[PDB]
Amino acid sequence: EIVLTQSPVTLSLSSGETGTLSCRASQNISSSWIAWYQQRRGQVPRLLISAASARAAGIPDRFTGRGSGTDFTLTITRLEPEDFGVYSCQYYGGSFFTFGPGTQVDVKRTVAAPSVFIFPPSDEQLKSGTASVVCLLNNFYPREAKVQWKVDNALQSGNSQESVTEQDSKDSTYSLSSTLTLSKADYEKHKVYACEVTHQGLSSPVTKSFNRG
Amino acid sequence: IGDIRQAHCNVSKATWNETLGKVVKQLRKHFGNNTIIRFANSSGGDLEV
Amino acid sequence: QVQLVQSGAEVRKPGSSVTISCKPVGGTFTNFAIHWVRQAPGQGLEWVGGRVPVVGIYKYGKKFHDRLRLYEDDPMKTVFLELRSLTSDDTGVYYCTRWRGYDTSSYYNDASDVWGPGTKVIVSAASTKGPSVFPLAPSSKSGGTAALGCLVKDYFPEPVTVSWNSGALTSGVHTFPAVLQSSGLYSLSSVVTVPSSSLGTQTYICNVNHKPSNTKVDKKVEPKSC
Ligand SMILES: *[C@@H]1O[C@H](CO)[C@@H](O[C@@H]2O[C@H](CO)[C@@H](O[C@@H]3O[C@H](CO[C@H]4O[C@H](CO)[C@@H](O)[C@H](O)[C@@H]4O)[C@@H](O)[C@H](O)[C@@H]3O)[C@H](O)[C@H]2NC(C)=O)[C@H](O)[C@H]1NC(C)=O
Ligand SMILES: *[C@@H]1O[C@H](CO)[C@@H](O[C@@H]2O[C@H](CO)[C@@H](O)[C@H](O)[C@H]2NC(C)=O)[C@H](O)[C@H]1NC(C)=O
Ligand SMILES: *[C@@H]1O[C@H](CO)[C@@H](O)[C@H](O)[C@H]1NC(C)=O
Repeated sequence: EIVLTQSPVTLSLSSGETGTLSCRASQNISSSWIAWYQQRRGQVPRLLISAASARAAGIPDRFTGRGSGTDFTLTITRLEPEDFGVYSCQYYGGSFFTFGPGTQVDVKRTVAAPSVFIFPPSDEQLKSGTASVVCLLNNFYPREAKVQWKVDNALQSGNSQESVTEQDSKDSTYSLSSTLTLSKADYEKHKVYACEVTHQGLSSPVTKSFNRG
Repeated sequence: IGDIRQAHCNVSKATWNETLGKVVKQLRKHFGNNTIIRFANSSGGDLEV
Repeated sequence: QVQLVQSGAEVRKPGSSVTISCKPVGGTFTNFAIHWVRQAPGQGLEWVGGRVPVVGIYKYGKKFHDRLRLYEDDPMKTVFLELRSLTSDDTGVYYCTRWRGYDTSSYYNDASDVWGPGTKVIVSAASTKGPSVFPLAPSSKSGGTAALGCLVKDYFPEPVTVSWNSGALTSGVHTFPAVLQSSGLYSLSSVVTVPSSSLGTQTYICNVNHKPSNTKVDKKVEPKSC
């Protein structure tokens, strides 16, 4: 198989700032089977650069493509607020096409710690047999926040889904909503529920806890 | 069934060039040495002609 | 300039089969290959299969053997994807992809600049069910500003709209995208932050409108403080 990897997961850039996204291939591939795509706000993907160097139709001068053999780079000298979103690299050489995992770009901003909150389940929902504890992280700029659920200081996994809003237009901040979903009986097997937030601008992993009662 | 396009006929340009350059020298034997001859497409009339 | 037009969204029961159409508009048919790229809700892009329409040079993904079938219909000039043995994993958005550029040969190894609008396939064994709004009340469990919200659970189509005080409260409202539970029903939660001085003063009610089931719920958020 031929699989692609993208390095700068989240690359922050302001106006006029220059960035460089990377796309490493597993094997050695020809320099005529790599394309770069732009995907802004879950819309239709737009072909930015074909053949890792051939700029497509109407694509502006700000997008330059390079690369050879194993690594392929996409350099953005300057950027408007128009070209923000997820960039993907595609290998279209062999009989099996494979995409990159995607790379989101952010409006570069000063660091901001998240305001953390925790919400116990309602008794009206406990009458239905389900339990939903909510952990909230509000208004933090540096992406990649780590949320860990602790049930009697025991880490959980599997039953903790999460959703994140897009980068806000005014203050360029993010917000995460982690939902820990358990059943009626599994809710009563413990009493101390919490969520710990590991974060860059947060100088210490903050834990927000509560008890069953 | 499928796409459509007009019927056609291909002739290799090098072979046709050589054939014309070989026929012109035999024609010069009848119509003069070191002279020019031309040939355009058909004049007009029947489709079979 | 070429184009691709797909079908509408569909909901299929788990274990059944689904059929999606893709018709090109204004371009060659049998030359370049038609690929299918799917996106599960919240994950990266995944290649389903590829197939030249009439020539038959095709190949599916390793994950889609004994379940995928790509065919076409030239009288209508439309390709078709068929997916059998549907699970909750196959739920997502499928894209019909194609490259554009006397050539009677066939290409299969080329990228995709022409993308279809997408087709939303939902695998869920349920019917049009109304929501069940539950409160998320504020309490001491901060520093001037608290938060409160509503939780929508167990519904379907999911075009639900949530307003606060009938469009009066707008700033500070964060309505999160809907998630598909393992049971096959949608659920989300919408919260808002207020100053703690107006907890017992200003009345706060949600307004959840689910259009297909014709449900309008106005639930009040009342603190208890444990
Ligand atoms: C009769 O003569 C016709 C003209 O000489 C023949 O038509 C030609 O058919 C061949 C295939 O049999 C085509 O060859 C291919 O061309 C494509 C397209 O080339 C374009 O795009 C690529 C991609 O960037 C580019 O690199 C090329 O330079 C072209 O700009 C290539 O992708 C293929 O690899 C392959 O070379 C000819 O293009 C096509 N000619 C024309 C003018 O369309 C016809 O096949 C002949 N018939 C018989 C029975 O002999
Ligand atoms: C007419 O068709 C014949 C056979 O399809 C062509 O001959 C081939 O020419 C190519 C290119 O020179 C060679 O690679 C093949 O090996 C040839 N095959 C045979 C069987 O001879 C011929 O070139 C065509 N002529 C024109 C003018 O298109
Ligand atoms: C010959 O070529 C001319 C253009 O040079 C064209 O107008 C005409 O239709 C062609 N055929 C005949 C039979 O003249």
